[PDB]
Amino acid sequence: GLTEEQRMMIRELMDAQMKTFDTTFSHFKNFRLPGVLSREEAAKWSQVRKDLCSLKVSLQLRGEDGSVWNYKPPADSGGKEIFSLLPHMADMSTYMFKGIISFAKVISYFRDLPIEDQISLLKGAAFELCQLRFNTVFNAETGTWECGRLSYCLEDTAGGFQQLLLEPMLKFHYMLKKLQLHEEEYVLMQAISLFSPDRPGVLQHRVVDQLQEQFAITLKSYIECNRPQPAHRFLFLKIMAMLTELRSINAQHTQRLLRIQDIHPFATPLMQELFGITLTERHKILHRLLQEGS
Amino acid sequence: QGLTEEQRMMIRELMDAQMKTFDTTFSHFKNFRLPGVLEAAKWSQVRKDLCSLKVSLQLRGEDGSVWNYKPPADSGGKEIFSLLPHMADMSTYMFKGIISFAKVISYFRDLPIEDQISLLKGAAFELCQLRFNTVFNAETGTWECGRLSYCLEDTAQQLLLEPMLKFHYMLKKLQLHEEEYVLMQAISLFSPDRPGVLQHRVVDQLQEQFAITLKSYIECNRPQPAHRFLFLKIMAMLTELRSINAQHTQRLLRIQDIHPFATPLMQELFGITSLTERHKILHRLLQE
Ligand SMILES: O=S(=O)(c1ccc(F)cc1)C1(c2ccc(C(O)(C(F)(F)F)C(F)(F)F)cc2)CCCC1
Repeated sequence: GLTEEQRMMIRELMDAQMKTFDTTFSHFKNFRLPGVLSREEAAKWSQVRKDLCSLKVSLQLRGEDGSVWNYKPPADSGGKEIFSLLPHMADMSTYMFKGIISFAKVISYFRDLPIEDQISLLKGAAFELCQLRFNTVFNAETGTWECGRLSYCLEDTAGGFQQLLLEPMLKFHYMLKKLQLHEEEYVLMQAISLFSPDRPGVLQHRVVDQLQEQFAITLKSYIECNRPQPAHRFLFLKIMAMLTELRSINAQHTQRLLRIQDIHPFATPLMQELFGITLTERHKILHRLLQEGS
Repeated sequence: QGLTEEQRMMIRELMDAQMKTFDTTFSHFKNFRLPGVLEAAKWSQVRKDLCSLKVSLQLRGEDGSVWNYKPPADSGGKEIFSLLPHMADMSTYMFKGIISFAKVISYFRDLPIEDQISLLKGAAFELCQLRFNTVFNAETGTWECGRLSYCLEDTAQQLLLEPMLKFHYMLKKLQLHEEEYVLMQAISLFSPDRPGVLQHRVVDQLQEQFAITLKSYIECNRPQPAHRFLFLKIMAMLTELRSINAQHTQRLLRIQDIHPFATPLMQELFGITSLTERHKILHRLLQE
């Protein structure tokens, strides 16, 4: 079956996932909520509306007491209203990014890298590890991310179905969920994406590339030992292609975030560091979180 | 894994091409036809042509329901053709997957369009059989195609007479890995001697490379000397597959003659009534 070194690798990543992924979102508190009650620059606004409306969600908050608060966003009719969920979205993103930083911090193979390379791997993979973790709480039947007492529900349109799948970020979630991956497979995907030698500012290419290869081999070997079903043929290569697709979604998402941020600033200071909104000097929060213990 | 990095990348490209284009669970095979619920020498040969490849059909609904179809026992008549429209839809679905497979390969993509057509015309049936072998259950004599199953008619060991059936039992017995099946598909796809091929030298060179990669994969990844002649056994299976292919084309053409059933894509692949002009659907599918 799997080697002892492989069984230890899976155990360590799994232990790190459980210690740093709060799946019930119990500690997600003090977040902002939406309120109770030219030429050429108009083309920027045209793209920003396309960027936002495709990612449109309604928010549900179930109280411990049994009560339910529901927020339905406004339909697109002008400016300012389209940005109502952004402060909340930035807060959820920030809480998720902090969990991802903690995940990387507990892993010995990441801990033993120079601080600058820790910053560069985190900068390069944060969104990717966030999407992987969010996929585990995605309900593909209801088009809803189920975050404990918080729920994010995809806004139903006249297009589909077919219209929602036109958004690569949404299609990724349905395509990844269809694979019915195990916790071990998701965690090995996070490890693969985290240890990418080709991220900007990475100096220790060889060490990172060698760590990535062993996570990839461990994944292939895990699949071979646990997936004999004819449903799971080529599962390893499907996962690898999904990771390649996630890297592409990531590049598109960064450019999309900058466009929204350019006309409507919303990004938190941690988000501005990870996304490059204006190495140890330009990433103060990251450096501090990395110096702190877990 | 004692292969060249090139050889390792050649396998990776074929494996990638296979995962992208082989719907192993047949989940996208939908909207197919089903048998309804309701000169003399030509008809004599056609009866012999169909009777041997007789199958029952099983369809398992997601709800748990089972629909089963048993074919008629000759007697007439046009009833011997009851499963052809379904079969034409299944082959057409398989053929589209084979075209997509070939399209993702750099070695194939880099060849002139006319040669892409000629290779696809020559190898389509062969690559389909190779993929069907992977879903073949030699114990139950059934091709397990997701929610569909094609079960061989127990008439009445006598199946071994039909070369198309003997092929599936013999190939299955070799217990090949995915990598070996995909290298088999490449060897068959890149056949230089196919009718209408121009670049014989280039195609021959590519085939030899795939064969050497297959040979090397076997030496390095299989317990030697138990698998001493596995490469040669695979090469004999391919030779037998080529003769099965020539026979199957003649068989399909005889059936078509007296009972037209082939879809437009099948008509182009098999030569049923300027290489781009005589293969319009294929050209479109390769240009997409
Ligand atoms: O390849 S199979 O395992 C296959 C399986 C399901 C399936 F639906 C189409 C193909 C199988 C077979 C191959 C070709 C043909 C036909 O080509 C022929 F009748 F014209 F010869 C056609 F498809 F036209 F009917 C019929 C049956 C079935 C049994 C022998 C091999």
